[PDB]
Amino acid sequence: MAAPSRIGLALKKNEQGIADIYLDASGNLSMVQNTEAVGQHARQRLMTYLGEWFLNKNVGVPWLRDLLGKGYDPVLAEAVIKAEILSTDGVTEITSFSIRFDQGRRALEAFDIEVTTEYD
Amino acid sequence: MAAPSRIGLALKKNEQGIADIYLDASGNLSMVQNTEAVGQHARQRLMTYLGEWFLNKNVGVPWLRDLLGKGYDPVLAEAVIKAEILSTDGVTEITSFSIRFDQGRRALEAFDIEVTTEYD
Amino acid sequence: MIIAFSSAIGPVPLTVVISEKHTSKVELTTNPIESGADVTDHAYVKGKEIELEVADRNAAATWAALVAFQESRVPFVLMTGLSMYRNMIITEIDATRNAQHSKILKGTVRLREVKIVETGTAEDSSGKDGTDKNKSSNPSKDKAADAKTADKANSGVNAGDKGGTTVAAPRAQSLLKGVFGG
Amino acid sequence: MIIAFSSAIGPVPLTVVISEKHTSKVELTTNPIESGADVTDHAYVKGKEIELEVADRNAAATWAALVAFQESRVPFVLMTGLSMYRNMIITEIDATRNAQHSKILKGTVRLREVKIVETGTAEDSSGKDGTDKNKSSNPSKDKAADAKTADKANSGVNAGDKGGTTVAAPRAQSLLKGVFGG
Amino acid sequence: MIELEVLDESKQKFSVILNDRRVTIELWYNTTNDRWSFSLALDGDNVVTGRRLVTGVDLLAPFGLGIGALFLLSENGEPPTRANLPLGLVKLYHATQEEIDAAISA
Amino acid sequence: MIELEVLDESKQKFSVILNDRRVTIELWYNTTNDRWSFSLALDGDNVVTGRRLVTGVDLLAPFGLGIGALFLLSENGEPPTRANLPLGLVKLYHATQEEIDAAISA
Amino acid sequence: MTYGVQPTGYVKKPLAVHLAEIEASMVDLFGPGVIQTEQSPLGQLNGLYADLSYDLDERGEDLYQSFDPEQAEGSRLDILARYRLLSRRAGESDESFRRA
Amino acid sequence: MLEVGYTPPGGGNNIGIIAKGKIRDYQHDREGGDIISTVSCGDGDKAYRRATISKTIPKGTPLTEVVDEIHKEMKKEGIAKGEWSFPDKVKNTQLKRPYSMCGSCTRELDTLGRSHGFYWNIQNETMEIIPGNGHLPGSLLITPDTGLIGTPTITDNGIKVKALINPEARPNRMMKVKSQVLKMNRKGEDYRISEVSFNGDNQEGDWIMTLTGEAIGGDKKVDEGKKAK
Amino acid sequence: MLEVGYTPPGGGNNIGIIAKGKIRDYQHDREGGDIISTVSCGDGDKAYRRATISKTIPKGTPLTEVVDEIHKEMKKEGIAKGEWSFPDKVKNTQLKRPYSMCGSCTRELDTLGRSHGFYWNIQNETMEIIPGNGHLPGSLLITPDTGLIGTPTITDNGIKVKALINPEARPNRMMKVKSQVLKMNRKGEDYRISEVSFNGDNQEGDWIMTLTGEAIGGDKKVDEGKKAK
Amino acid sequence: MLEVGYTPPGGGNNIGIIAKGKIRDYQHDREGGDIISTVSCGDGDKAYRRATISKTIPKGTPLTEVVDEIHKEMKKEGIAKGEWSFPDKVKNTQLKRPYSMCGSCTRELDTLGRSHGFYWNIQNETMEIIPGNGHLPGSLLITPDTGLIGTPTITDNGIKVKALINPEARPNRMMKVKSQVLKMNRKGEDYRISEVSFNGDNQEGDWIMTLTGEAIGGDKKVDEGKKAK
Repeated sequence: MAAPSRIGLALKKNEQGIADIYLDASGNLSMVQNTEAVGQHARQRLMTYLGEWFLNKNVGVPWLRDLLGKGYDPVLAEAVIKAEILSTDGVTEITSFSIRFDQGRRALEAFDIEVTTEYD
Repeated sequence: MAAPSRIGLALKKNEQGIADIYLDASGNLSMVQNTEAVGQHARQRLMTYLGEWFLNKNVGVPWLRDLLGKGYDPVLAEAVIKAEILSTDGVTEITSFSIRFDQGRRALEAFDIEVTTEYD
Repeated sequence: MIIAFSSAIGPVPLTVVISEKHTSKVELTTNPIESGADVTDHAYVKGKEIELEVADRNAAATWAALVAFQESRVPFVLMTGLSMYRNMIITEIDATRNAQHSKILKGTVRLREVKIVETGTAEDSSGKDGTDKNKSSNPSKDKAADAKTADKANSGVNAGDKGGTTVAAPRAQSLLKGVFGG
Repeated sequence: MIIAFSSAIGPVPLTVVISEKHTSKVELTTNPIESGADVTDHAYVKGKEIELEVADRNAAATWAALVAFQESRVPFVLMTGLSMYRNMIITEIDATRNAQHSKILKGTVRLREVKIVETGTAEDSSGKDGTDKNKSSNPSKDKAADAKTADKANSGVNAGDKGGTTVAAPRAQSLLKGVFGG
Repeated sequence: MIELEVLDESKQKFSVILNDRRVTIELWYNTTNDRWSFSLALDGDNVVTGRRLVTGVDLLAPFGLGIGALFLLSENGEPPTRANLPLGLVKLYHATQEEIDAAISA
Repeated sequence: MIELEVLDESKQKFSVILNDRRVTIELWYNTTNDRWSFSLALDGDNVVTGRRLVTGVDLLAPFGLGIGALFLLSENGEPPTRANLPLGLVKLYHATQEEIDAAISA
Repeated sequence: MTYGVQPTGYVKKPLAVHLAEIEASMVDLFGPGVIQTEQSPLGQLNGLYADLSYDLDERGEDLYQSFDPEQAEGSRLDILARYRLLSRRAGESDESFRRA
Repeated sequence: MLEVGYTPPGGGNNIGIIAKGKIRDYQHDREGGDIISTVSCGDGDKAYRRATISKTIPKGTPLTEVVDEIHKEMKKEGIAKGEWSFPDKVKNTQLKRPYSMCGSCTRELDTLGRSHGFYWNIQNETMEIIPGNGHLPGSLLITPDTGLIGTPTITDNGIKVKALINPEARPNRMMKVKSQVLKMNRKGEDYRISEVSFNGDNQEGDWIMTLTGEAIGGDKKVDEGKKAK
Repeated sequence: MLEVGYTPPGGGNNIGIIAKGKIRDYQHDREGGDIISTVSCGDGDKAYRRATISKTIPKGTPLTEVVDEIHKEMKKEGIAKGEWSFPDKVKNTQLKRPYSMCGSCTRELDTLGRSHGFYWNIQNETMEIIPGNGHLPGSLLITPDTGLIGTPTITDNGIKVKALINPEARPNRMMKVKSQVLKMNRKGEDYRISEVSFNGDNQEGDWIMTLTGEAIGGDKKVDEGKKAK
Repeated sequence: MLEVGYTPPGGGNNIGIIAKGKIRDYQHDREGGDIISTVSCGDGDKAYRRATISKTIPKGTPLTEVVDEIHKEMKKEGIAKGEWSFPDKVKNTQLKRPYSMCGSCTRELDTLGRSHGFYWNIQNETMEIIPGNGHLPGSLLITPDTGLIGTPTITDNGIKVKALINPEARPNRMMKVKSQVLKMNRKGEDYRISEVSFNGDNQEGDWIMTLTGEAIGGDKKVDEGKKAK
């Protein structure tokens, strides 16, 4: 029972670092495929705030409710980010995950995240 | 209820040590009988790798999952070998079993294994 | 490694959480012999259970707040030190005053996860199903984000036969003349 | 003499296994007078049960992983110090976070062996029986070792009586033009 | 007309009420030619066995079974494949005779 | 025609439906000659008792019971012994007079 | 017969049946005591034969279907269309040609 | 429509219709505060009530054309045609006088059954007819390796077998039942299907179906059981 | 007479007759050593057995004088007259042809009902008559503030409401039912009373009654339900 | 044949026939893995289904010779003759007109009983006849010193007594029942036997029988109970 093929609109970051739809060298609207599609979908899932969508207030991450605030907490942030990534369709496992906090920038940094999809 | 008689194609090791079909002195195909047949069937069962047979991936011995690796363990080796030998039809008991490991060769050696069949 | 939470059930705050108990049940079902062969649809995941042991400085005020919150019967997100839990309802609150602890609140709170997303006899079916994971879920009043959007998205509520309320005779005559007399 | 296993339930590893508890039941059945004379068909081997008492350094992460793997409901091989066990299901997980152990996962896992090879209706009666110990087992989609051999050996899945989804009037009329007018 | 769902199984069978007859259909994939095939039994009697599923033609026309037309469709006329038929890129349809007459007259 | 199972017991007794009649057949092994005999009852009355089971002939021809033919067969004419009859090296078959007639006509 | 070419069409034989028939035939020759399990050499021979014969059974079905215009596909469909004077137009798909 | 079946994490769908329902009666219920809606439905239940025929019949008419004529009126009420396998005595019989038809279709349907002992029934808005000693084509395997619960329970004529609900099982078909018990019980493998029972739950009470079958004899006929005048 | 009710320490008496009994059958019972006397009584049970009438009745006679006539014989057996509310079609009908009466009163009482679709019944030695789609005057409130237990359970036509036995609840009356659930069930408030059930105990099993009502429409008529010929 | 009784270490045998059985239907059953064989048997089951008589009978014939005649036909079906005790009104009656017999023997046996009220029954392949108000010779003592469990339960007419199955108890005989309850309950000692119930187990449930008797009056007659026309 192989993994079904997936497809979605490609998003590339522009000169300001904001993700926007793109035209490849051919000039036709670029579409992402099986595994890069799931990766970009996981990004759009991570970037959405809970209760933001007017048709469904249950999608999004509770960035503002849980993490963004006065409470640096690695276990909670790790749990929330893993939940969001693992709930993405096509993702099977997260093999690695590292997290740290720069007090000067007040920057919470999650890196070394390796995601394995059903396409292996 | 006497033990039913069994028969199968006989395998004999050629000059390369590989077990092959054999034709006896008269030239007709050699078949093994009640107890030698069970012993050779037990050998053929021991020599199979789990998941190798495409029509039935549940047959075979889990050599590559359990013993072959960085884990020399006499207890699990004895368990795997005894279970596969005993599950052979026509085998009643194993009366003796020895196991040892040659670190120089990395050879797992099970020897002095006595099997009693239903033909006594 | 624990979540490092704020130590409260729902809104009402507590001074101390003395102990957590977490339970997750999966019910298997078996007939007299082993019936299988491409069937594992027979296993059910039960709603999770939590048993906190808590204490508070303001005994009477905290007890009243806990009882009122319990009686509202409103599901809530319970923050524990081992996991986050959505849709929890308090099923039991127990409190003991004795010689050892007489002037504080000390007791047990039991919580259970709530099951849901099925009423039907007042809901209908017109289009999509909702089980497709590459599509958005069906818009409904429950999951709309605004009052206007909920008005737009309401699937509509449909309960059975109504009985209208009869009107007093003179009021009825006045109203019927008011409309149907000119 | 132990197997010297690795201390992991399914895919989720554990830091400590505190105690293993094994049980193997046979259920006998008896009527009023001793009824025998070459009848021993009445004794049933039950599914084996395992009770592990485990602990882990990463409390919240391990609790989440165990809960997710439990809710998956996928039978799996369990390695214990006393035996292997095929097709186990975690029927229960429990954890306690108290003063003695507050920053670790410290709890218990209950596992029951599954029992199967019986669904039936989609499976037909065309050839062999499979009970004969001198013959190969019947080729079936489930035990085939490849997708192609699974397709070849699929005995057939027979859905019950079906209702077809109707086609909207204009779409249907256009399609009929396309087929039966061309 | 109606659409007949197809499962993702190399061999499947279902039953439907077509013109108020019990029609049992058995679809099976032939890997050697990579094509789908159907047998049709009317009320327990096997009337059609081993026909090829082909797009763009009535599959029951030769037999005069009196159970309407049974036909496949795809957007660009692809042929039905192991992957393409269950995914709904090729759809199986049953059209009643009156519906066919009405469309032909329209 | 139908094959009849034989259990691996010296004495056994089963019932079958032949030409719309319930027939009770008992099989009993005689050790002195290493042979089998069968008794046959129609509707509760034993009408045949103590008949040796022999190969290649209709065992009921003398009796005109109207339940067709009951006979034995093997690969190369091996006689039905204690172990050969349960193992299926020798097999017990029943056929009707209709099938026998149609096969002879062939 | 129950399989093969029949009045209703080609009754294709399942792989399980292909294997069961050969196992029963081997029992007819070597007695019910013969060992045919997956691991033994006879089981090796039986499995391979069952699969080759299922493949041949499927090719028989394909050849049977390729005599009908509504079931042929391509050059065979052209051969059968030349009984009615249709020549595949250049680039005409098999759907459009079978329609024609 | 009541669809039941199995939807395993791998595999696929086994779900089929085990009852197509014309609502009989419904009623809500608390247990604590719950609300359980107890539905009862209808099987050919529009035909059991509103189907009434209109019929003169002349002499000489064969013995099936007016099963068709009665199915005309049943089809007015939304019934489908199943397999009709008449007795041989029926297929060849002709007539001498005229055949009153005025009143209740089901009434004189039952008198049909009693008039030569054939079964007729409605199976999810589909009408089937079989002989008393006959059955319809279609077979189902029931084994400890194919969905068997317990022993195959032995009865005078045939068996009563429990299994997992899995949707092929329809009345007037054949079940081939295998076990380690029936062999020493010398009971055959092929049985007709006469009774079907479905009981099950989504959470706890698994899918169970029970099938009662009256055994097929060597002659390919069912052990009718002694019908009593 | 079986008088039931509530006798609170303050308040007063709520006790009334819920069933007036002509003994049907009694039987003692030991459980341990006890003696429980299980009584069964009779409802109009002298009229269900010993009431037989004698009637020549001529043409032209209206369609109610002879309900009085039949009640004469049913009154010889100690039955009282309740409220009679006939259908309007009934109140105005007259006669072409004469009206046999020989045999059993209750038997052809039943044919009465089946023949003009009306209800008649005996309620504690008092006989009432209503139309099929109608009811009798008299209303009774059931709310969580007035003795409501659980749901005003919803049904196809009306409701089935449990409450504390409190004596007025008679068949052929009206009950106004209120709760916090019926509003979202959109179900009305006024229902006829068709079935009455009394189950209770003195120590543990509280006084419980259950009333089945078929809803009144906006037309002041009962939702009869489809009568099947 | 079903033999029940007591076989103490001393004493002797108390085992007698409590039901002689013509098999009705059998069926095996798992409970875990068990196999319980559930038998139902037949009592006069040959005569309830295959007894049909052939009779012209003339005027002037007495009123019992043809009970012998009908027992001839039920004797063709293996029924023994029990004790026959007709009413005195029956014994002396003669005839004016002839007596159709064509069809079901048990059917018009019942119409006998309703024609003028006598009981007839079959008790283990034996046919007994008694009057409605009479009984047959034979008495059995039932006391706390002779097999009494609990109270002798009192009823409208007679009693219902439990005891240890102990085989004399037949329908249409007499029980003399004594206890410490009946005395203050002012109930006689002699009762007819009308209902018999045997429930028992070999391992757990004691042998238990329950007998219902309608009391015999001072005039040596049974308290029939009001037969309702």
